[PDB]
Amino acid sequence: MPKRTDIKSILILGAGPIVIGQACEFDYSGAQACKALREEGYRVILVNSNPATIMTDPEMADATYIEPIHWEVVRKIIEKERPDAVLPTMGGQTALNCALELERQGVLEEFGVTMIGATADAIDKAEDRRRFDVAMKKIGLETARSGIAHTMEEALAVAADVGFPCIIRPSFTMGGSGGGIAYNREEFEEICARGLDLSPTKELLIDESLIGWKEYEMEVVRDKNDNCIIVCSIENFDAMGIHTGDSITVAPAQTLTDKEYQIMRNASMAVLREIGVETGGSNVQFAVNPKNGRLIVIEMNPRVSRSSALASKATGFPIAKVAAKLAVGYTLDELMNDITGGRTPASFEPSIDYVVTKIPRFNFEKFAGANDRLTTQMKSVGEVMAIGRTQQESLQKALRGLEVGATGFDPKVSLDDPEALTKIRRELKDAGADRIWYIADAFRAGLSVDGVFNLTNIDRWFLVQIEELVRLEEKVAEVGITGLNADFLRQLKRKGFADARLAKLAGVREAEIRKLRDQYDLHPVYKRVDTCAAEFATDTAYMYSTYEEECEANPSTDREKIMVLGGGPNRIGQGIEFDYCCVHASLALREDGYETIMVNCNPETVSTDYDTSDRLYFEPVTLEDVLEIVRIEKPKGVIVQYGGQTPLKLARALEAAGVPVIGTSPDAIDRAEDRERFQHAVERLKLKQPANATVTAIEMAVEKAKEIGYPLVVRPAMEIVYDEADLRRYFQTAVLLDHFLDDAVEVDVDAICDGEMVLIGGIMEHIEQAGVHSGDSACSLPAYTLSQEIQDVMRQQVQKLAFELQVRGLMNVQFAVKNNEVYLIEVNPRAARTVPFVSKATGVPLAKVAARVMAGKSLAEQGVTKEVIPPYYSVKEVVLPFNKFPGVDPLLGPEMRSTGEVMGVGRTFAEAFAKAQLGSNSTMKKHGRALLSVREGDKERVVDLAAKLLKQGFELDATHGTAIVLGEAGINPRLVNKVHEGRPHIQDRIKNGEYTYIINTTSGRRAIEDSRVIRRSALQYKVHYDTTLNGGFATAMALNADATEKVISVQEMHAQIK
Amino acid sequence: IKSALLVLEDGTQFHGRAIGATGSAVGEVVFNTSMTGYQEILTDPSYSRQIVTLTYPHIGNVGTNDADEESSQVHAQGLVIRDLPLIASNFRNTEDLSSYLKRHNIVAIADIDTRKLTRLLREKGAQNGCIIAGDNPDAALALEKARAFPGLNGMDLAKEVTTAEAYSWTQGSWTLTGGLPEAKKEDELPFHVVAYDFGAKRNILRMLVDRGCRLTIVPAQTSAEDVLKMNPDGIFLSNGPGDPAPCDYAITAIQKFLETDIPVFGISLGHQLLALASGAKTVKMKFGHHGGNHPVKDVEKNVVMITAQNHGFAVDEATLPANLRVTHKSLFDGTLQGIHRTDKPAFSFQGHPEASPGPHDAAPLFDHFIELIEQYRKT
Ligand SMILES: Nc1ncnc2c1ncn2[C@@H]1O[C@H](COP(=O)(O)OP(=O)(O)O)[C@@H](O)[C@H]1O
Ligand SMILES: Nc1ncnc2c1ncn2[C@@H]1O[C@H](COP(=O)(O)OP(=O)(O)O)[C@@H](O)[C@H]1O
Ligand SMILES: CC[N+](CC)(CC)CC
Ligand SMILES: NCCC[C@H](N)C(=O)O
Ligand SMILES: [Cl-]
Ligand SMILES: [Cl-]
Ligand SMILES: [Cl-]
Ligand SMILES: [Cl-]
Ligand SMILES: [K+]
Ligand SMILES: [K+]
Ligand SMILES: [K+]
Ligand SMILES: [K+]
Ligand SMILES: [K+]
Ligand SMILES: [K+]
Ligand SMILES: [K+]
Ligand SMILES: [K+]
Ligand SMILES: [Mn+2]
Ligand SMILES: [Mn+2]
Ligand SMILES: [Mn+2]
Repeated sequence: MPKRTDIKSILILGAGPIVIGQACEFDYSGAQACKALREEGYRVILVNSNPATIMTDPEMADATYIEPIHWEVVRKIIEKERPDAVLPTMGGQTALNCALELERQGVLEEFGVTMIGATADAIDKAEDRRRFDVAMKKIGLETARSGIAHTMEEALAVAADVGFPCIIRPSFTMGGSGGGIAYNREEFEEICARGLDLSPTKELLIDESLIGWKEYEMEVVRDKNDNCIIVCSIENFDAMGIHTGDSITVAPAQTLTDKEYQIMRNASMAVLREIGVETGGSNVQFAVNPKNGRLIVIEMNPRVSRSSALASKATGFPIAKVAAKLAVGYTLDELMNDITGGRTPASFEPSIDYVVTKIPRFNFEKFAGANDRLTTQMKSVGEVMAIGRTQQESLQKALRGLEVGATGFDPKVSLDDPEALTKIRRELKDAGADRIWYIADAFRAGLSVDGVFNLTNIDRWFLVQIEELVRLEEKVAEVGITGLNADFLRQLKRKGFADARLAKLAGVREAEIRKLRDQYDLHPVYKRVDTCAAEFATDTAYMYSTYEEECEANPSTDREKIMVLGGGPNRIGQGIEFDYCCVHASLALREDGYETIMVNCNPETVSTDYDTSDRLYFEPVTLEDVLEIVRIEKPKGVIVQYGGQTPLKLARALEAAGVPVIGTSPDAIDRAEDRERFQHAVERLKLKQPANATVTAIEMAVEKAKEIGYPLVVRPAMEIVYDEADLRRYFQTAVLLDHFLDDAVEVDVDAICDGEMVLIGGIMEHIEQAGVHSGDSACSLPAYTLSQEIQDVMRQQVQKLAFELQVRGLMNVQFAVKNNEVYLIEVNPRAARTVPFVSKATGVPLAKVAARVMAGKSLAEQGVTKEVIPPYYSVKEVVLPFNKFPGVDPLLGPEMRSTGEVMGVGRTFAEAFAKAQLGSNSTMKKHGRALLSVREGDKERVVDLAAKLLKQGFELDATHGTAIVLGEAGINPRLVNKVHEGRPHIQDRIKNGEYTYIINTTSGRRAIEDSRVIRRSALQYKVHYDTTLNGGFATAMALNADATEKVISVQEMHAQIK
Repeated sequence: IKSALLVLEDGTQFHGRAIGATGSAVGEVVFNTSMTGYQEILTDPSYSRQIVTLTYPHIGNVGTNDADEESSQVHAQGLVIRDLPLIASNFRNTEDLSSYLKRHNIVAIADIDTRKLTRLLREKGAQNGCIIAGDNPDAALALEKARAFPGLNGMDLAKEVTTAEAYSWTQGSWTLTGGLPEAKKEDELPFHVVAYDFGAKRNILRMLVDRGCRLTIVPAQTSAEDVLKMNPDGIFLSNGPGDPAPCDYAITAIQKFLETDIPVFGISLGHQLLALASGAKTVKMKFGHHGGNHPVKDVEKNVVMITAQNHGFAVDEATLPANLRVTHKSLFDGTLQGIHRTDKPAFSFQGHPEASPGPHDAAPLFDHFIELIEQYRKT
């Protein structure tokens, strides 16, 4: 059967703000679905609180709702758009959970909404761990010995049975959320408490250990005719015990005989059949004992996933698109295979002629007190992917594409370190993020493949390859540049060695190796992705580099080309925002008639979807890889301002190599990026900036400091020193020096300069004061407290800066307003993370406009010359990953730690903030008891916040000093003991659920370290808390609004724009 | 440095490394898309006189083992891969690939641009070639041998791989837990099937046995007469190498069996022989079908099955006599995959229901056979 006709309109549940374990893969999927269903003629309605997604672009769907993803809110959308059906398998766990809640709530029944893709029962079958387990035994599939628990007591008993260490896995969670490995009782209780609370169904599955077994995944697609295919198989590099998401993985599987692979392939199909996924894809995970091939089923995810994205990129088979279609009645045999020119059907199993490698990206450096060992709970914040003709080539390209500074197997320990083997050993035996490099160190240190195996459980098949690469490195080091003949170099290149890695080994510059390649005429060739191992031709240009004979690039001589450089893997601070920009640059220029070439290696993104551009090079974004592309494409221009820091840093070297960089110059970029260069410009501009000073020595610092005045913003990390004694203190632990603008409003300004004029894209006033990173601050567009007069001043300074710095395309300027004076914090001469939010809030596609400007079309020529001020408020709020690393003090500061964000649209500020707060998953309540514990400097404004809470119906508790201050003003909160004061104290009160809200502000290293328990408990016990007075006020205002009262679509919002 | 070189009829040269026996190899060059299963491939008699190229770069990851052999020897004329792994890593491995090739005296080459090779074959069709592995591979020589190759068109290879004398087979399928099971006692098998050995894969036998068949394997040229005398519950037409067309003996015998009511079932080659024997026409494909991901639609039921294919020739669908009904077609190219006699209990399938290697999707083809048999015995 073909498409469904008893369905016209479809609601798609988006995933929400990016968080660890639930990332960009969902925008890629959501967008695929939107696209697919749209092409089929369905009316598409979708909801996604995350503004930095292509799927929320108004032109991608019929009714776009950027609203909090809460069933009450979604009901309003339903009741409001009356969709015939709902597709809940394209939005991660958030979508599955929402779907089931809407279901639970009768909401679906209420409005006659048919669930497509997967049924509620199907979902539950796979999501309820108990149900899943029963299902496997029923199909004769083996599962680990285990037990279900709904309380601690139950938990403990299962443990008593399975023993330690044991695996804890909550029902209705993913990415390992709420789970872990308990090696002891202590760890056991903690993890258990954590998951029971997190589990949407207050249920856990506790299993015996299979740690060290091989880990495998299979991506399956099934149609209503019962047609079923394996789209891809994945073999994990890291063994069972380390979440797939935090593991190095490869495609296709490598160490299974055909016989074992069929058994697994058969099991995978059986599982979908038993679970009930009839129209869609699913991921099925397994454990295999390398010693005997014994197969164990671990889980199944009834939806698209992070693996399905990897899998789609790996094979060229667009899983989510296909799935959306299947959800509407189509069958596989009916759809055509995209990449094969539609020549073949979608009913086939891909075969690939290369090896795909994925490597997770971590950010442990941003979470000091965190446990940095890899486990079953994901901790990674992104991932890179690489394609190579061989595993070695594949692995190495991925290493250089990771954006961690590696050039491949850079050494971590010194050969002369007497303790080296001992350090290596620990790293191996207890994996952390750097395990991979340590594996190579182990080989340099004298450990054997068997020795490494024993500690890591990583299959020898991979280990021997790494070892062989080390040995190759030793030869390079030995023969030096002199030994780098053509044959040898070719050989090294074929194995994935980067010119940079070889340069370090031969003690020369990277450019020297490159040059040598040029001399030898040693350049890579390009192969295309085709889903079929070259069995059929392709009309698509999805390519990867390798060192081989035949090149499949066949670049055009026809079109003028524009290259867009991506940001590689996502990391904190370098999210999807930058990719949204790359995507818009591509869509716009292509629409404009240019031939668009994308350079990126993030498997989770829309930028790496072949549909997004004319040509896609799935390569590491490095000087070496880019120059090779350029070398053969010879583009008209290259865009380096859209991908974040990654391409930004290659700017100079690219130009230096004669690359045609468009938009703001590499020099210009540096003028803004170099503090000094920047200080002059400001100076020349007669602009205000905090007093500063580079201090070399300690004492030079204590004196300079006196000059600057306290407090101080010590940027070498980031810290705020309050006093002389603090200075030395820091120094002890520990250089630019800057007066910290205390009690200031932080403001961000996005703008475009075409050399003729400057367009203000948006003035966003932060809720949190200067001192809390902008990436972690909630913000409002338009400003909610800044005078027009002062904004006008900021507008003029932006212009002054724009023209002086020679900006051409996007720029972002950051200020601090203190005492009616504008101060400059910084200029980011490129696309900033606020660009999507502003575009959404204002209806103007800034990245599309700035990209045209960069390409040559003025703002005047485009008809985009006036700043837009929406008739409603747009509030952006963020989501922080502290819940993933409970050992970290969950407080805000000068360094960014957030992973994502949501947007709230309201008639008023209070209304927008409320929707933003809710969208961010705040557990804020409208009643209860609030705990106030503020710093000296806040003691004064607290009174008012306290009055506000009072008028709302809250009761109040407070600590000593704060109570003292309230009493004096006429407010008598109930006194609470500080942990050291006695009992009960706040921790007890928090642990015992007494509060529904906490406001705790602090100041000073010592005071912070001391108050750490408040924040930590608050987060643990799920109590809403603010760590800024400014945030408290805002929260207070929203108390007056109702986020579920009214909803608006993006199209409506943009229509209201006059 | 142990050089190896492969040269195609067209002059195209691939310089790589020797991973098997020293010497030369001439044959039809084919490409195979199977990501797993290289041993079963190599041991497939249907590969006789063909140089096999695997599209999946790493070949040998799991080593080799005796249960993964589809016949008594290595049938491939030669092997062309992109990369031979440093080690074999599988609990089932008994010997690394290279060692295995050396032992079977197979000329093999590694380290060549297999994708280039594959694209050439696809675009320009199958080509004959020569691989020379030794000290100074002479390219002009290779080119010579390749060119001098006769070709597989009109070449009957079935006669060359067929068993000398008849024999009995009563062994079933391997299991993870039990491995290759002990052969069954004749009394244990309900039916008796007589099987024409046109270069039959062991798994066909194994799987028929699994279904209650006691078998008697016969040379390709065995006479119908001699066959009818055995009182077979069914007749099975095996898979095999070369052109099916030049096999007059078989076609003749097959025709003899069709005048009867005995159930007949052929696989791949046996499928074409049946088709011919029924008056159909066979062709040699541009490059053929070799891989384990090939979509095949059962037109009666309208379902798709992922299959294992190994064929260089096909049965023309436009020439089908009215007594032959079309039961399956390839989804990749619409080519003919199955046929059933409208008047006789005879049918066949172009792919490999026995996989080995490959998806088990088509296994049920056998079932129909059984059914036919059971019902032939009811009489
Ligand atoms: N019995 C077990 N022993 C050891 N590790 C396990 C076991 N079960 C699961 N794991 C590990 O935990 C990870 C997460 O479990 P999974 O069931 O996939 O949870 P989630 O749905 O959160 O991804 C697996 O990828 C695997 O590495
Ligand atoms: N002089 C200062 N006074 C107050 N806050 C400041 C000052 N300098 C920096 N900050 C704070 O630190 C954050 C990060 O500083 P910034 O120079 O923008 O670094 P980054 O390159 O990480 O964006 C700002 O967003 C702001 O809250
Ligand atoms: C991972 C996404 N959440 C659960 C589905 C946790 C933040 C959204 C509430
Ligand atoms: N916009 C940052 C998140 C706010 C968090 N509740 C805090 O106040 O620490
Ligand atoms: Cl979750
Ligand atoms: Cl076991
Ligand atoms: Cl932690
Ligand atoms: Cl080659
Ligand atoms: K309906
Ligand atoms: K699950
Ligand atoms: K079990
Ligand atoms: K793993
Ligand atoms: K997974
Ligand atoms: K701020
Ligand atoms: K910056
Ligand atoms: K070569
Ligand atoms: Mn899961
Ligand atoms: Mn999982
Ligand atoms: Mn900044």
